[PDB]
Amino acid sequence: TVSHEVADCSHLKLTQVPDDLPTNITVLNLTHNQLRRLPAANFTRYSQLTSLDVGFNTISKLEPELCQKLPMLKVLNLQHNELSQLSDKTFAFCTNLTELHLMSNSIQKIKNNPFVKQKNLITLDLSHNGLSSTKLGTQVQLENLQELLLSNNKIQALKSEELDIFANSSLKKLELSSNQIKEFSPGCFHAIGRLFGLFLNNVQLGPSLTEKLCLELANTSIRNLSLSNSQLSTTSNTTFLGLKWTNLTMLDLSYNNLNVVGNDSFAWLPQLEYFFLEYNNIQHLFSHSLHGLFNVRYLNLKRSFTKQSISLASLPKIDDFSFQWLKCLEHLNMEDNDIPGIKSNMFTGLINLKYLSLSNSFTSLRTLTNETFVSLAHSPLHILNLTKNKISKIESDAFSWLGHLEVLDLGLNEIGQELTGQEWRGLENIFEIYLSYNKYLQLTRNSFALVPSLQRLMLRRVALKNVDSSPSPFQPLRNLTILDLSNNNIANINKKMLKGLEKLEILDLQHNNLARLWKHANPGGPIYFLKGLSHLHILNLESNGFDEIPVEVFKDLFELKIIDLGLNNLNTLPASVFNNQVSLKSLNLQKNLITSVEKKVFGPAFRNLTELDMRFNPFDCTCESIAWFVNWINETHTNIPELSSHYLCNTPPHYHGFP
Amino acid sequence: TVSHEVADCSHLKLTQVPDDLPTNITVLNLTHNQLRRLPAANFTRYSQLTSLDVGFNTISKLEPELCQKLPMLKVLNLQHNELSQLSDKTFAFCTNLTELHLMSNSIQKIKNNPFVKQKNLITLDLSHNGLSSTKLGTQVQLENLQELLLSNNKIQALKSEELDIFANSSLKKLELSSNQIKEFSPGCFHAIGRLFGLFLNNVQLGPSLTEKLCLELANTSIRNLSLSNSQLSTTSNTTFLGLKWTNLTMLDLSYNNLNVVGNDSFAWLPQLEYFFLEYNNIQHLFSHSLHGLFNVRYLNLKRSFTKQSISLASLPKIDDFSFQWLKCLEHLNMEDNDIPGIKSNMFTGLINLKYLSLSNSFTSLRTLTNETFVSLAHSPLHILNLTKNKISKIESDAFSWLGHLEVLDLGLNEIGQELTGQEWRGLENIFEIYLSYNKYLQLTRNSFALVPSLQRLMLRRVALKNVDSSPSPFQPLRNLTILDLSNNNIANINKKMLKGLEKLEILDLQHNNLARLWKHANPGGPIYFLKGLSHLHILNLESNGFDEIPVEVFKDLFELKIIDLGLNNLNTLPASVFNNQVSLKSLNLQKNLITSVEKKVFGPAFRNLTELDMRFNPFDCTCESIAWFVNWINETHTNIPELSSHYLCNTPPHYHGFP
RNA sequence: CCCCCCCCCCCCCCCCCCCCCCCCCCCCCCCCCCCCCCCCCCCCCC
Repeated sequence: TVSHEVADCSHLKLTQVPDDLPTNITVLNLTHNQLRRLPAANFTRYSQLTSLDVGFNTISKLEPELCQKLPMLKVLNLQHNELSQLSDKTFAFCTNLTELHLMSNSIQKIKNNPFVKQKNLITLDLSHNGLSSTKLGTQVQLENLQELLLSNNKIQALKSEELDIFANSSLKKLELSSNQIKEFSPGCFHAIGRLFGLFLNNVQLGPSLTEKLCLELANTSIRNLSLSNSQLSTTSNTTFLGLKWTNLTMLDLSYNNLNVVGNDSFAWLPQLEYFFLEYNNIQHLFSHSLHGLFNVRYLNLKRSFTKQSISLASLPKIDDFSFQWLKCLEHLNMEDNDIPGIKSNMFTGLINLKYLSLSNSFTSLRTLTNETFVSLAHSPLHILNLTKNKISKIESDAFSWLGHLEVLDLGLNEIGQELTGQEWRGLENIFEIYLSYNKYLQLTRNSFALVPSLQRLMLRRVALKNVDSSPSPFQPLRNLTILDLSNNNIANINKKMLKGLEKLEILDLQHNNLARLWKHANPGGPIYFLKGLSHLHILNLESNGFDEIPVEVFKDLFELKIIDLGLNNLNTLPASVFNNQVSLKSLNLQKNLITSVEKKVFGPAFRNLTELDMRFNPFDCTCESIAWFVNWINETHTNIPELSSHYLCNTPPHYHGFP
Repeated sequence: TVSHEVADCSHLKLTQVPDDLPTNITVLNLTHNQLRRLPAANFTRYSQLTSLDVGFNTISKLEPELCQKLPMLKVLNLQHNELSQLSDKTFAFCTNLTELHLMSNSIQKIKNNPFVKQKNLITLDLSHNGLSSTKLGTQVQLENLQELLLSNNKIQALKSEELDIFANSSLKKLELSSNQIKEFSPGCFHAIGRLFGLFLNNVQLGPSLTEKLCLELANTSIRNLSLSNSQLSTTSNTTFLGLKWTNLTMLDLSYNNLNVVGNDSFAWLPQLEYFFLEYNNIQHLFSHSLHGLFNVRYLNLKRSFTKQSISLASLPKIDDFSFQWLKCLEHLNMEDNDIPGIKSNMFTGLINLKYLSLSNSFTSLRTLTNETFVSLAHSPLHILNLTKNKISKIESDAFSWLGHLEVLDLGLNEIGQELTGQEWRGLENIFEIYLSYNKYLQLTRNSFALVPSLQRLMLRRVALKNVDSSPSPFQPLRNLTILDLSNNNIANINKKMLKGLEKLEILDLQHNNLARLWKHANPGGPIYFLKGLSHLHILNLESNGFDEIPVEVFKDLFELKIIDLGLNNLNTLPASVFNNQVSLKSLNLQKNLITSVEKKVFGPAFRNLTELDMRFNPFDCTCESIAWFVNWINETHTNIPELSSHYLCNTPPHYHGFP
């Protein structure tokens, strides 16, 4: 049991408490053990404990003397025990506890008054118990109790007198999840002095019982009310009438299989700010369905509509001016839906929208016409997600109405076209554009001429074509910092492609075909496309098939810190190639054909590093090529993973396999 | 001008005849030179010449004294000269010549009698001349002349008196190709004593002029008659009436753009044995169209039918019982056609067929039903070709009627199915089966159980599946000698796949994935699937990705002569692996990772060879690994191509690039 | 004999990620052949 400040005995197969520990220990963890009983005679030495986790054990019963030896104990964790018997003296001397977790204790019934003797308890948990009533005592106690759990119990009814013991208690979290509760008594929730949160998740209520609960919850200080997986199939206008007299701010209806949402149902929630309806089966949405929610600031509709069926083609249709009431909506999630498309008035009325997500939200939004996003003209949208919508074509002025757009994601689509440059018109504040994993893209001389403020440009695995045009397509991108052109099988690159991009920091060119551009036999000479990038930090050149590196390629990367050259065919490197890399930190040369590591080339590179990866290289165990390398390895501070497992010699055969 | 027995001066830019040659030279070749004139005063030394080729020169005129110095001259080759003037004395002293080629001499008119003085001439050529008449003299000469060319001339008519000089001459080949001849005179061909062959290729005759020619050719000893590219658009029953009185055996109508073949047209050729109709545009074939050809032994119909057109879908249709008259047909070529398919009576009546080719002959023969080849039941067919017919499915008993089939070719198709084994039923005499370049094949335990006599089996690039069944699919193939399983990406092979195939000689397994089966870390041990093949001769294992070879793999290949292991990842080979290869002749190890060549492993292999290919290997210039190799290279007889260009050292760097 | 609670260990299935090897298709470049066209120089014939 290793212990420097806290003691851990997780999965150590301990049966009895250890007797050799420092006296000043604060936390004693004995989880996942086989302690049948816990005598208090062995806790004389341990008198400074604050947290005592004895969960996941076979403890049957305890004794009052246990708390005598722990006067400063604050956490008494008894998760998943066999403690099914409680008495007044069980927690008598214990009064400074701030947590008492008793989950899966198989407690049947609270007998008289076990929790009276403590008053500073903050959190109490009784989940996975056999309790059938919520009574926890006779008189009033647990004044400072903030949260209480009763989930996974056998409670069938809630009586007012059962919770009368909390007449002066502020319950910030009252869990009643997974309870077979079907009856509500008048004034049951009014017994609690300060009620802030309810969680009736996985409780089969139904519209009638939900309406009764809403009526019973009227005129209280409730703040959060979650009804997840409540089997709330249908909603009526009077279902949430009782919530009018409250100040509810967060509501949840997730996984309720809500077949139809009623008309003007949520008119009684003027103070609602957070709304959750994900994973539902709404078939039709009415214009006045969302009436009265003019204060919500967060709406979640992930998979909130019914999925398409070939039997009837029942596509969930959203009526026009549906969101005209959500004036204060600022975050809208609508992923994993099957909406037929965007109409001329689908998003009208959203005057505060800031984040709209439509990932996999449409059955087939193949063409982005200039009138597709007309409804978002008055929405100051900043981040728009359109991934996995099977978009195949983008027309001119597609995003003309999104003047405030900053982040645009069009990846994971089938966008196949040529960027004429007018597709991005109207994006005066765009910063990041994602176009990776498309069908095919064809760049022109003015593909990005209308987005001079762009900073990120991801074009990974998009089959780039005509990137070697005489005018560089990235010339207008003066503020570009991150550029990704990987997995495009790029073959020809002009030497002026990256000219003028002094602010470029991360450049990815892995999984391309640029071997010919660096060979000295290339007609016209080697292509030096890595000149002037004084601010380059991360350079990735994996799987480019390079056979030789010209001497003056890295002559300008003074601020380079991470350089990747793995999976190439490098065999020999010219001397004085890493002198300019005075701030290098990580070097990657795995799976190459390097045989000699000399201080002529790797000297300045290995001046001071943090990572080094040259694992799968056929090194040569010779005094003129490996002596300096092993001498540097002997005394250094750089981290070399798998140094003795993969840095192996191949030649000569006398030293074949020798590290 | 190198010369050991004959003299060659081809493209040597010679202007005058050389004067330093052996006297006993027999052949003097001066082709492609710039000899303006050929004086006979320089031929005093050369008196033993037999063949004198002065073709492709600028010779203008000759003198009779030239033949005086060459009494034993037999070939006087004067191809492509400016000799446009002839006289009686030009070929006076020349009498022992057996060949006189005068093509492209720009001869306008034969004046009086230039060919009288010789009588032993055999071959005479006058192609590409400006002759307008066939007169070659006044009296009769050239008694022993066997062939004569008049192609590419300016002849417009053929008169009987023009060829009267051959009253006692046997012309075995009379070329009149590319002649604008439009008039035929009576008795023109009867002047020649023995006429055996005519070649009117590329002569625009037409049906009427063709009929006139046939009438004029009646009652002669003609044997071959070719009318290739004669613009014979249409044929009538009376077109070839005149050929009845002859004994014609070979006829040609190739490239005639024959739109329609007449009914009962060829009834006048009872002795025809060879028939050519390739590259025609026949649209409809009648049942009685081929009547009277009961003696033809070779029919060619390559692209003899019109191609399909989307405008009208005019697929060339063949009437039933079309070939019922060709009783003696033994070789039928019908490639590059667009026949809709095979009917129930397409090939009925062919009782002597031995070779049927249907490569790219059908528009879409997708399914080979059991009734597809019903017409071939009575044909003793031996070789059948069905390549490039886009066959996609084969049913049971497809080849049940082909009991005499020996070679079957089904490659270059889209055959995708699983071989249940009944597809080959009825092939009791099959020897070779070609199935390469199909869509996908799935083998079972009894895929080839009905073909025990098979000897060749090509399955190259067919995407073989389930080849690793517990019963080897090749078990019934006891007589199998050549097996091809390359380019199938085979991954798993059982050790008993080739058990019982002692007669296997050529085995191909290149472009597969068998690296795991030979690694010593493979669960269950390495797979020794090359045991018992004592008669194996050619072994091909290219691009299998092998990393190590178990010692006892080649312990049984005593008769192995050619072994291929290139394009693999071999780095080191265990000692005593090539001892059993006592009859090895060719070793291939190119593009591997071999670094050391030691006599422990390569000793017995290099005992006596003819070829060695270890070019693109990273050798190691060390006294313990390359000294024996270079010593063996210094004194040996094996052919090592590109020894000084690609056998280069890579390590140590002091000897980097040194051969 | 029954219903539950753990700790340890051994298997089965599914999903995700990564590595090795290989095939097919396509892209970039180079080389070797065949055909056609153009241009330049020189030598002849009518």
